[PDB]
Amino acid sequence: RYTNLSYIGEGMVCSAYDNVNKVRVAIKKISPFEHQTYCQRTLREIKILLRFRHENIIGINDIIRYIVQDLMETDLYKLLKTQHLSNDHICYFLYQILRGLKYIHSANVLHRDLKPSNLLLNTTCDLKICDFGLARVATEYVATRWYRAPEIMLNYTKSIDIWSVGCILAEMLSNRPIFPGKHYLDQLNHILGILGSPSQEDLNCIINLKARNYLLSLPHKNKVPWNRLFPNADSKALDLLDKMLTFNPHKRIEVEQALAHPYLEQYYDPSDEPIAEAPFDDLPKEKLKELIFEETARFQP
Amino acid sequence: TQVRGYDFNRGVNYRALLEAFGTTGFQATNFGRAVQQVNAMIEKKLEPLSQHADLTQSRRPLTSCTIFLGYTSNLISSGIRETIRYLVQHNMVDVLVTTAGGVEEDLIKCLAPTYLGEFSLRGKELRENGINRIGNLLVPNENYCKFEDWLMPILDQMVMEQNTEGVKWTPSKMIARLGKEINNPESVYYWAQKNHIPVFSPALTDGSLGDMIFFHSYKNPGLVLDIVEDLRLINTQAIFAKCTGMIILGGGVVKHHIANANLMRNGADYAVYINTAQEFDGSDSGARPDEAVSWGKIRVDAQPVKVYADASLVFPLLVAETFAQKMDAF
Amino acid sequence: TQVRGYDFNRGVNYRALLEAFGTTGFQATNFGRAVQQVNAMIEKKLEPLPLTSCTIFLGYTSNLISSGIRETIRYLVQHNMVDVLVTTAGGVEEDLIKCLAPTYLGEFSLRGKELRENGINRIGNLLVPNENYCKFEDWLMPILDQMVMEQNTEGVKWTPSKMIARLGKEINNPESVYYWAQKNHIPVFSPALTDGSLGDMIFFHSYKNPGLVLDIVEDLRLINTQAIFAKCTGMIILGGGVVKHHIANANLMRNGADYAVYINTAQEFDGSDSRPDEAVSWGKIRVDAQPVKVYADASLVFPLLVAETFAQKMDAF
Amino acid sequence: TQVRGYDFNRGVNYRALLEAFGTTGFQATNFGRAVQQVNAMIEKKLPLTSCTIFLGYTSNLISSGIRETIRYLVQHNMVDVLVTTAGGVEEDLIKCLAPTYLEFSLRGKELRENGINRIGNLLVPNENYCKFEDWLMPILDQMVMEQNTEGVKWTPSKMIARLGKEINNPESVYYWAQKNHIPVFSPALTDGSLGDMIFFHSYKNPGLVLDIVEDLRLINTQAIFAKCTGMIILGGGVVKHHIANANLMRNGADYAVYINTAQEFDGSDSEAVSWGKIRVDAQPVKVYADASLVFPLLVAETFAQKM
Amino acid sequence: STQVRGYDFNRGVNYRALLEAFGTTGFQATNFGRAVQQVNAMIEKKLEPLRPLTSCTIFLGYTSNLISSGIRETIRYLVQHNMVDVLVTTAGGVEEDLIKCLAPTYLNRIGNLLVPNENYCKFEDWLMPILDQMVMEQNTEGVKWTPSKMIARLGKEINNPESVYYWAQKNHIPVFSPALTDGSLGDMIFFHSYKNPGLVLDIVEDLRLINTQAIFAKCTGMIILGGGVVKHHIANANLMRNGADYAVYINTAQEFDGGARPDEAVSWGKIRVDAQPVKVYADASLVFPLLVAETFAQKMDAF
Repeated sequence: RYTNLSYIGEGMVCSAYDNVNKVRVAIKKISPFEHQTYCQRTLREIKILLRFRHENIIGINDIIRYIVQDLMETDLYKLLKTQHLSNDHICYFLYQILRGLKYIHSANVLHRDLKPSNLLLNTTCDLKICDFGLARVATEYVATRWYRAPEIMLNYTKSIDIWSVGCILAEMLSNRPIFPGKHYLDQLNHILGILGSPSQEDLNCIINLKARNYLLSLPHKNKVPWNRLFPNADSKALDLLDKMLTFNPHKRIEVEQALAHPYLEQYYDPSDEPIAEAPFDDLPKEKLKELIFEETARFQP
Repeated sequence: TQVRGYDFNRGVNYRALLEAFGTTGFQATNFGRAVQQVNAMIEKKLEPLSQHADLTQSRRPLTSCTIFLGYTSNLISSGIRETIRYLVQHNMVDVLVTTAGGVEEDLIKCLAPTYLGEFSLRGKELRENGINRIGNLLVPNENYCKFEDWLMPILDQMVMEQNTEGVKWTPSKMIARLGKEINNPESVYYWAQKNHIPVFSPALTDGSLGDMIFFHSYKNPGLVLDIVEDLRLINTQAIFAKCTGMIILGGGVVKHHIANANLMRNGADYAVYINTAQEFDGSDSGARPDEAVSWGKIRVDAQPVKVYADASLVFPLLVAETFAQKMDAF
Repeated sequence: TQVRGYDFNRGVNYRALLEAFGTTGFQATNFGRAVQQVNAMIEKKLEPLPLTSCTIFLGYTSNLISSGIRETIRYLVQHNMVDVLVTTAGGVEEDLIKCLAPTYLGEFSLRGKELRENGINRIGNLLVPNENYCKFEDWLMPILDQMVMEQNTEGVKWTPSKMIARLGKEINNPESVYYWAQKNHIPVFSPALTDGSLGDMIFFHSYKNPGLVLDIVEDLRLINTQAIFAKCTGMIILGGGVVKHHIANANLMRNGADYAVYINTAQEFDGSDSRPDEAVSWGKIRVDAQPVKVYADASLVFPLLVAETFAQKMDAF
Repeated sequence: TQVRGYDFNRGVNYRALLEAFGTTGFQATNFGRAVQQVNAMIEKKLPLTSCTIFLGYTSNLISSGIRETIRYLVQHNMVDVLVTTAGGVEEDLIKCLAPTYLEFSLRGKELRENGINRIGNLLVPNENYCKFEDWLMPILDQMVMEQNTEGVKWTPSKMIARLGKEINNPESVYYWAQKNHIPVFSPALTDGSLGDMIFFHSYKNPGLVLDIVEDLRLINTQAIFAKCTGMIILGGGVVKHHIANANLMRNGADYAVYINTAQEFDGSDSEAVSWGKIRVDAQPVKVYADASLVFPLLVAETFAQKM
Repeated sequence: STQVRGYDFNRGVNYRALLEAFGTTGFQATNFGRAVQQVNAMIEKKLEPLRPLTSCTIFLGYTSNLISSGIRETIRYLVQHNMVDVLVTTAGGVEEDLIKCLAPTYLNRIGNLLVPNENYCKFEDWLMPILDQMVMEQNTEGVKWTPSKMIARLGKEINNPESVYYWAQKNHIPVFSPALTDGSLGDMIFFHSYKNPGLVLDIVEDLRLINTQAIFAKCTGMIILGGGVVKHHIANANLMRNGADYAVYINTAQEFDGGARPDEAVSWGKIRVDAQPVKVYADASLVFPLLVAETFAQKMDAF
């Protein structure tokens, strides 16, 4: 069955071709047995992907006891690195990333680390979502803090994914990313400076004692208008970005309203977008492996 | 603005002569910008402020602005010491950063003097006579014979204190302990402990003070020092500050440590540099002030200045107009 | 010895051109004394008697390890050619990063506000992107968690030398020099490891898994004994600062070193710790010695200085 | 002698502060040696004079605020011989016609389209030189006429004196040069913009002749007949070598003070005993600092408190 | 967008690759690479076809130090094969080279080199016979004298193939020096001024010669070693023609006092706005032979 063996990257992903299926796919090697923490990621990933179903969200068709999934040409990272974008392309990419967000949120599952390195593209000019391992039902180390929500950064509602998608939209509009940092305090300082000083009415939800004291012991700064930061954008784009990037977690834009925003109202039809068909730890080792085997049991002769 | 100088037909007037330097050019206008900057710095301190100690683990009332100071070892034994003592005796500074050579030289100066000399003298002849060389200054070898006879009991008591009662030693604390023992009103580290101004020096092992520690180890072993606790103190001394200022008086590790501390709060608001380094080598010591703003160590609103001159001929004059004319205001 | 340059009418033979620098004069002839001085060290090291017949001391500042000279340093360490090393705070963080993301070139006249807005840092005439430092966090944090576990349970005290040795083993890459440091038993000492990005990163770790201890009272006993029990010693110092003073004080215990070569570009009118005559005064170097000093940038003379007296007697090892 | 500074707890009194610099070491003790040397010069000095004092400067000093101090020094016949650079004689005259305004980081390309010239951290407008051209054009015409008719051989010194005699402006350092009979010498004058002006005047009314041996003879004969000599040099270049060669022919000089900022590693002119320029029984002094920050203070302790 | 890499000695010792490897070394090696590229471009522009004219006229200057040092041999190679067009020098650059042809020097002090006092005695016994004739020509032939011609005359009397200025006349390469009264040459001239008075030297013609050499050139190039009077002289000579094309500086001065960065020259219009000058902050002795041995030396049969 498997032929056309080649190299992709590194577990490890390699090119392959199924003789029986007559289709081209990629295979990735997973070895989470060494650490329970790695196994926790593995258990969620097989369980979350298999139960979901949708066109935009990536899917799994077979497991070789070594995971068989479709392959795309390149991700958003390389395209954003090389080629600049245009208005129509930005519009289309935003309408689709949001369409996926609606299903995952409707599915009542919490996502995290929705960075553009986890968005894939192919020749047919379509976008997809791939990685779903660190997730939860509505001191964890994340690869990048650049695109994280601030109530996570400073010690969970649904606003975090909206924050993520807003950051991706801004990074698509402007060539460079918006919030670069090196230290945790550095990122906090950059975010506070760009978004303006936190008002006391805004400072009610935060409960950490030392963090509350720190944020209280700050000077006052004036918010920068978005027109000054972006002199070659659309008024609708600026308005949507401003509404998305909000300090108040209990008062910020929800997904349904965003899709029907005037910016994207042209490609939005209420009947078109779908809804989820079905509404949605400890440290075992041996029985955890048993559960992994039980979950993966279906994908073999 | 035109370019003019002192006429000198009016007679010698020192007040105007040091004030006319701001419109001469070259290194004089740098001096004028420097004096204007430091004068702007102090004016913010006097403003009233109208808990914090527990967070920072320090016993000192927070003022309207905290001023950071640092110096290189060769400066302390060069006669500038009187100016530093004047700056520290009355509260005018809040953090001092130095090198182990600085404390080593400063302690002996209270016990024995140092003599002048000449720049060009062969060391082969001087070694026989028993004279060491530090720049244009010469020190005797007899001077180092009393330090060894004075530091051993202190270390013995320190080891006893560590073993008997619970205590962990940090470089910011060994300096303070030495001050109370010297009991002299002319050593700068005596007044440091009286008014609670901490002194930091990460590279404390390297120096003549290290030599004494090595010999003591082979008779009463067990001494422990920790460098991770000092980092916390210096960083939280800057994170919780309303406004900050820097006066770096020489290149080296002192420049790196002080600047990196202010990185965690988006740079400082006023700064001044005085050193004689070069920039083509790329060394941190010779870095221009505009290089700091790239890393995020000097805010983009400030206007730093940097003067190329030896510290001996500039520092005493700078303190003449800035910090001395408002003594009664404290 | 008369003054006589190289006459090009004979042709272009690079071997003669390098040797002819001895009689050229001015700062060129100072370079000529360096090749004769260093050659004596290597000649004396191979004499028949682990412990060798001569110990070589090598040090550098933070700039060089971030520049292209890093390739030269690797050669001098991979083949058991130096014995101990001294570095500064950044000399390790800049080294380890280069094995995960590279640096780029630029110019000197670039302003600061635009670079800060874009998010690119600048050192000298080289640029380091901001995303490079974030990759450090992903890799350093897991190894520090294992660091605190061994201290509490197994009971092992920790000093900078052992920390550098431990870090060298994990990177597992022949390019990085500190990899070869642990593989050939060459200790690396640095008195001020607090400074630099490494300190900035160990700070925030203290607020989650507290209790790390580092000692600077055991490093002094290693550096001092590595030299008190040796037959003959030598020095090769690049740059100036704490690295110079540490080495000089270390060599004092044996009544001074024998062979020395300095390469830096500082000035002497300010009396900063950064001339060889001063070393003779305090006792850093011996009386009978003949130290030399070259006033040039380290990035233009060192590859030439290793082109002779090294990489020629390679089979002799 | 031990080491000690100035204790500020007693107050501020600038007389003590400028004296206590001697006790402290490093680049401050050399200041004390310099002040002692210049005081000795003054004492020895107090038509032929008991001591002749040379003075020289580099053109970049003149375009700055130190120009006024040189004017005071020349005002009261305190110096006898001045040696400058081509730029120095060119900039003093401009200031008496148009002023100069005041960063190191300004790019030349941007200033090029606005018509601004950069020297150090100072700026001089491009429109300034038009006035110089218009004013200098007529005088050389009579100059050449006198050469062709009267028959008077000419050297840089006499042309500098003639140029100074006509400006009639007390702020000009070359005004008082001609009044007190104080010569000014320069080895190379064609380097500066004056050479460009001569070029533009070469085609019309050609035949201007300048000589270089008579000036050398004059400076040598001035130096040789003198009881006591002293040197003050601010900067380095052709001026320092010229002064040293001028004083060499009498077995050496007695007192000297150098205020420059170069280094000796390159081996350039910027040791005098090896050529006999300085006498064996002398103790030459030397200070490393910018002239703009040290020279005005030197005139405070000496040359001002005595008259 | 280029990375940073050095020479890996594991390959061996390949000098030609090593010299090129400096381009990506960084710090003060990238400037060396830029200088090499600029000089190569200038020589390539000289090669292309249209004292006879040349597609590009190059300039060269130096301070009195380099002639007394070993760089004398390599600068002789350039003038040997008509590599350059105009040379400028300080006062000591003429006297020192003349001495070396007669008596040697051993490593009375110039700095890191020592010249005997007796060495200067031999120059005395040789200078009056030529100077004595020179005044006679002016009285009875009506010839004017300029520093350039006087330097050119001095070469014709040595007749020895190891003196730089001897080879200056064999190709009609002028040598210019504004301040010639300084140094030992003026001291010797002083003595003659009493025995047989009458010598006159003009400087107005030298400016004319240099400036007309500057204006009538299609392309120009600047290579000046060391700072001082020579720098400003060449800059002001090239102030007309609206700026020079290619320029390389090699010196060790600093910019805190007015010896300045090449970018400042553009403000005066001395260098064109579309040019890219190159600065190098290393000593001349340790850099110049390498630069000559890499760019010029590779092409000898082409000229």
